[PDB]
Amino acid sequence: GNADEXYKEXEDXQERLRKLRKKLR
Amino acid sequence: GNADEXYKEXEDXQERLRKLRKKLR
Amino acid sequence: GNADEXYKEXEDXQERLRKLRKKLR
Amino acid sequence: GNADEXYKEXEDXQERLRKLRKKLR
Repeated sequence: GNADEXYKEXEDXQERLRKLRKKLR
Repeated sequence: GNADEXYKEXEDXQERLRKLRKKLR
Repeated sequence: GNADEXYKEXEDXQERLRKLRKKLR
Repeated sequence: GNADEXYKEXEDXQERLRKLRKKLR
C-alpha cells in the first residue's frame, strides 16, 4: 500500500547517496 | 577539509536511511 | 507509533540537506 | 561544475523527502 512504496523510496535515496559519494571521492 | 566533511555528512545521512529502512520493515 | 516517528525523521533529513546546501553555496 | 551539480542533486533529494512527507501524512 504505502509501507513497501516508502521502503523502496528510502533505499533509492540510500543508493543515490552511495553514488554521489563515489562521485566526490 | 570541505570535501572530507561533505563526504562524511553524506555517509551519516546514508546510515540514517539504512536504519529507517530497518525500523519501517 | 511509527507514522509520526518516520515523518519527523524525514523532515530532519530535509532540514539537514537545506543546511548542507547553505554550507556549499 | 562540480559544486553546481552537487548542489542541484542535494536540492533534488530534498524535494523527494518533501514529497514523501506529503505521501506519508
